[PDB]
Amino acid sequence: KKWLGTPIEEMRRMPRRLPLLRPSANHTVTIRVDLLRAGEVPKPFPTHYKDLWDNKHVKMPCSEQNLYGSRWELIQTALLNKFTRPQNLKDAILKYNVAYSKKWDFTALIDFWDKVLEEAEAQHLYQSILPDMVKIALCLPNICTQPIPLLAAAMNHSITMSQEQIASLLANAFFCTFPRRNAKMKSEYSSYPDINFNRLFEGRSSRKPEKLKTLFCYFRRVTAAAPTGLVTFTRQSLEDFPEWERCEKPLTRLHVTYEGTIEENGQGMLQVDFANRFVGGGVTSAGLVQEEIRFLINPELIISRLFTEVLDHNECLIITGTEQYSEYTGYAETYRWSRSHEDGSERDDWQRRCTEIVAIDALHFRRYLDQFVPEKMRRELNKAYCGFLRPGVSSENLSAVATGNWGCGAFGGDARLKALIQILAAAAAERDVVYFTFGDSELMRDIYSMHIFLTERKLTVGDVYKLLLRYYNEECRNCSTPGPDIKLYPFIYHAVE
Ligand SMILES: Cn1c(=S)c2c(ncn2CCNC(=O)NS(C)(=O)=O)n(C)c1=O
Repeated sequence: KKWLGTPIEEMRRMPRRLPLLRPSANHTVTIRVDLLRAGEVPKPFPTHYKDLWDNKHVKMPCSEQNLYGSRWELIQTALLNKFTRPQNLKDAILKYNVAYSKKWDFTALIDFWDKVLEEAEAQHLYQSILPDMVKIALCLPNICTQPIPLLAAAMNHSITMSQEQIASLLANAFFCTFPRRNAKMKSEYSSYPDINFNRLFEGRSSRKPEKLKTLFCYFRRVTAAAPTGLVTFTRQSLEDFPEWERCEKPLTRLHVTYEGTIEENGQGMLQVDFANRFVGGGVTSAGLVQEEIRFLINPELIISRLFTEVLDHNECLIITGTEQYSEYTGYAETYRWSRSHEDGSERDDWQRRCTEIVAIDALHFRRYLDQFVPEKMRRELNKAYCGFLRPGVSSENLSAVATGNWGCGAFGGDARLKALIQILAAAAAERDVVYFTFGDSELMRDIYSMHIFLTERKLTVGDVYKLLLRYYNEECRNCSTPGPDIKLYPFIYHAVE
């Protein structure tokens, strides 16, 4: 069978009652809520640009305090020039980035324009797409009129902004205009991800043309017709975590399948981003696995890098309303942009697409057995729990979690352990689980078998967590070999039976 467990049709999904959208101490809203109307471009609030240049807000490229002379005036002069050759664009970007003229490589940008694109596609790029991108970038002070707070470590805070505002900001990131975000050995913003796109232009990987095609598809779409909706970014930091060994909650339902993807088959569900602690990972440099792919096909995710500080162990980032602009095939070395995608998601009463994504970063384990250490299992349980918990929401109102082999592959996670950890965390948060094994049918069967075994025997979250502690002590703590003598799921079956 291609899937096992509860039919996916029985899982809860959004949208199938939001309070009034309003700014407050914990919610920054950058549009006029009284004028928010379906199918209409939102109006920025306030009407006139207001600047904050300090350690708690984004340092805007258009700030009168962005100096070198006015850097914004220099950016305008540099970018309001005809581009007919890729060198023209490199020279323009470097005019206001002189210190990086010998450090930043533009080989991928030159190769994309001169060596990947046919003549007609290159002419379209420099006659239409790039000039339109410049104009929306330079419109920033009329679009993004309200200071954007940094979502700093330990802040529980939300930002709601328009897709149009995000497009203006991302066009600035493409042209590398955000100040104080470039130095390798920086103090300010050292705990924040890269935002400027300069590393997208470097090197000769065959992945870069696919990344550029995916992003130019977005830029062509949102400069041609302004998107009309909103996106919310919420940093969530929890302090009260379950006492996992004493948790009496039962397991929830499971649908597990080796076909499908989180973003296509988990529509309306809480979609997990297998995130780097610097959210978005290598999206605008070299990475191209699950997180980077999602950030490329839903580029509004990328702007989280402008204002989201690196995630601590008890935090996540929740993004609601991003739109899918591209379809793709493959991943990593086989990733290819396929075509433009028309997103058919409904919008909620805040005009946000009904798409909710949570970024939770797994640990990277240099040694396979490290992840069975109780502190490390508890860390991952609490990270998933923070990503799944919605304080103040009834369980009947929570969609299923759509996830998969979180932290596996490069970070060395054990898929069978990580699956059970997510099942326990979802159970504690009172959510069902939809698990995509991405081609691995044996893993599907194994996860299903363990899940049904535990539920039919009515084991609680705590019952299972104590079995994980026993596995560590019996098979991992005093193991001198890189691998344990008995695997986790066999151990659990034997211990219970
Ligand atoms: C879209 N999509 C992808 S592409 C994927 C996936 N499961 C594996 N992949 C391939 C990328 N491989 C990694 O991402 N390994 S990892 C944990 O990120 O470090 N699912 C569930 C998915 O929906």
